[PDB]
Amino acid sequence: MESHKHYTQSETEFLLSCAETDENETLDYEEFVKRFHEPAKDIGFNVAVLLTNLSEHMPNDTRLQTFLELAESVLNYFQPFLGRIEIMGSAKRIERVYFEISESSRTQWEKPQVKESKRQFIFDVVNEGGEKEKMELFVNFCEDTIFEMQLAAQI
Amino acid sequence: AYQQKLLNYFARNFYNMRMLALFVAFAINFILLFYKVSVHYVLEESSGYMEPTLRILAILHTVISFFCIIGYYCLKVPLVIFKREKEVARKLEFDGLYITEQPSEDDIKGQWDRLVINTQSFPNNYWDKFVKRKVMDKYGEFYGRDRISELLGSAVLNSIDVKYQMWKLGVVFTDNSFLYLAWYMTMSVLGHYNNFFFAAHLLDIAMGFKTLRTILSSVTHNGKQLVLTVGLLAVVVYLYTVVAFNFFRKFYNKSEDGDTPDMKCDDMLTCYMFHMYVGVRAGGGIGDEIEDPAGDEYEIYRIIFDITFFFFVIVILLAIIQGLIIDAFGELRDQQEQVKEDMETKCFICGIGNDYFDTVPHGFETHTLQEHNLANYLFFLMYLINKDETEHTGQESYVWKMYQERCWEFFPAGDCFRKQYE
Amino acid sequence: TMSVLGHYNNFFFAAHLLDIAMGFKTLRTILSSVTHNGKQLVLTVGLLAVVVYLYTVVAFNFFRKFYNKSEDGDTPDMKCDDMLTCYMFHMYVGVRAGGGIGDEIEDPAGDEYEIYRIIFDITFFFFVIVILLAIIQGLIIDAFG
Amino acid sequence: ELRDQQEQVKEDMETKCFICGIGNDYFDTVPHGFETHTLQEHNLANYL
Ligand SMILES: [Zn+2]
Ligand SMILES: [Zn+2]
Repeated sequence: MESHKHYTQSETEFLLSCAETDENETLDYEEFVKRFHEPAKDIGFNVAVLLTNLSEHMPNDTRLQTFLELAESVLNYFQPFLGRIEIMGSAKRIERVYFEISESSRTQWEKPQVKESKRQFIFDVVNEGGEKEKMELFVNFCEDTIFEMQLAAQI
Repeated sequence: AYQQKLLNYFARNFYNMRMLALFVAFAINFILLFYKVSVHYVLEESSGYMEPTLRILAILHTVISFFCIIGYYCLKVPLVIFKREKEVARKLEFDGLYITEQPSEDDIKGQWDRLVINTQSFPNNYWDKFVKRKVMDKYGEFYGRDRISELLGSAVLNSIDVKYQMWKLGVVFTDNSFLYLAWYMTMSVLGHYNNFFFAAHLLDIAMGFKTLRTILSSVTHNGKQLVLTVGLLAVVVYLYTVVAFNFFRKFYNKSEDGDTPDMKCDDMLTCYMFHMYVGVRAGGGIGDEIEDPAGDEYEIYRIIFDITFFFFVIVILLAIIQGLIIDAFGELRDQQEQVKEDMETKCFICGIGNDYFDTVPHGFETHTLQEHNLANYLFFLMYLINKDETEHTGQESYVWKMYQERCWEFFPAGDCFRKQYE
Repeated sequence: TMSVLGHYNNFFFAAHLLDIAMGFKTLRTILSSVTHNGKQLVLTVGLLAVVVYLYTVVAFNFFRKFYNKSEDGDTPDMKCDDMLTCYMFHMYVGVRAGGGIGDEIEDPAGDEYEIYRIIFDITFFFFVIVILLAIIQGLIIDAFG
Repeated sequence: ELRDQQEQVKEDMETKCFICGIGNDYFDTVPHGFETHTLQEHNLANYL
């Protein structure tokens, strides 16, 4: 942990004193990760959905931007995992929705294949698609691609 | 349990094994090119057992073609059955054609599906297990409760559904690509029956490449007019035969000098097959392969007959075929460029335009990569399907009610988030 | 080095006529109507080779008594009933004849296989000489466009 | 030229209205609105 340049030295002592000191000098990899990482990651993601939602909804404020550049190493780690769409959320303004993109869903989408099914689909819609049936075509493509992923990440 | 781990090697490895079948068919047809009549026999300017190399390779080829119909049945059959069950469920729940409208004797593609609603494993590959009770709640009040509930519905061998599985085999055998792969395997087997059959696996450069499909797509989408132009050529050449039979049949001597036992074309079929076998494929009309006018009575009528043959077949109709091919290239490229225009001038979902998102410096790229970015709607739909119905938030359960309702207001119509605020 | 080998042999010096390609402007705007559309041009020529092969596979296995290059058969008659020589016969004669292969062949004169022979010939003519050579020419013209 | 005509017709039926002759960015500040504009507001058959 000193060789890998990541950690300041008091925090190296913190991760040493944290773990187990398992009976000689040992410690598990996995049973120290699973008990200092699952929960951690979960909370981190939820907190990121909070800080991001504040920054995206309340821009041009010095205090929140100061706090966010104070807190950057979590928002960087959770950027490949949070996705944000925009919808019409029954108050007839336009809200945005945050959620949790998984990992196999992230590395499954582009493999060589679905990356080419997507441009086949886009070529179909601009060719023969309409004003009214367009988004119902997009959800039929979405459901088919999701079932193809649910297969090809269990093979 | 070892069967399933062996069987996620076929479906994992379908494409490479299919390309390997094509390469093995290349090698076998290459070896087949060294035939000879003597009965047929192979020589060897090669290593010692090049007839047993074909005896190896044909067996390896039939093994691999069966190996890839297994891989196809375990890779792309769940998606076919997902699309079929999806369409049957979304035609009961929102049209109710088996409940209200009763599909006709036309469209057996739908009337075959009557044998899966009655089954007892109907939403297997569709992740929407409540189709039964949802139809019972939508129609079971007016169209009778018990009627709808009755219309819907070695020991391990007698625990599978027979009707559903027969329906599954019925949908699979009526698929196009599976029928093609079964054809490919049976031609491998008949290639063991006779080694010359094996050459018809050269047909898979058409249905197996990419740029070969972008070249054959310059014919196969423009095909109805191509067929009709060939048929019109047949009718025009027929009407020329009708002239040539009825005023001109003393110019047709295929034989040498007439002292020979002279053949003519003064039947009707033989004159017509003469025209479509000689007059079209001569390049110079029919005044090439004919006796010529040498000061006869009908010399001028003969010259007019010949030159209008030459224009109205060889110049004009073969130019229609060639111009139809070239225009097929043009229309295909125009489609492929229209797609690029509608992906660089409008957004996909909010459908706005481009001058609006570029008052921001360098902003439409951020708008179609972070604001909407089509993959994130896909990931959000995967999210809503995956969670439980109790665990949804307010927005996720609202959007989930819309999606189960299938109404699609909630995608942005013309109203991106930047446009909402100021 | 081709200049030096032109001193070694004066006939080499003709290969410096290759520099109108890589040395002008409008000559490049004419050769650029081929050389950017070249992968499909190569693939179309290769597809022509495979189609003519499959016609050879038919012609070897039902038709090889129509191939007499020799005069009248009294002469010590040559045939195409090997496989390679029949295939090189097709790609050297049947493609470059303009009228198919029913030009350079013995003709059906009331044989048993007359109708099968006529169908073989006319589909040879369409699927090589009309369609594939039209694909080459349309591919050039679309490259201009 | 024949195909260019047959595509020009499709452009002038999906970018302008027929009668009021407006345009398309105006009727799409409404969500999904030009289809309603050429199917209920004017809709050429109703003048017939
Ligand atoms: Zn949008
Ligand atoms: Zn109007």
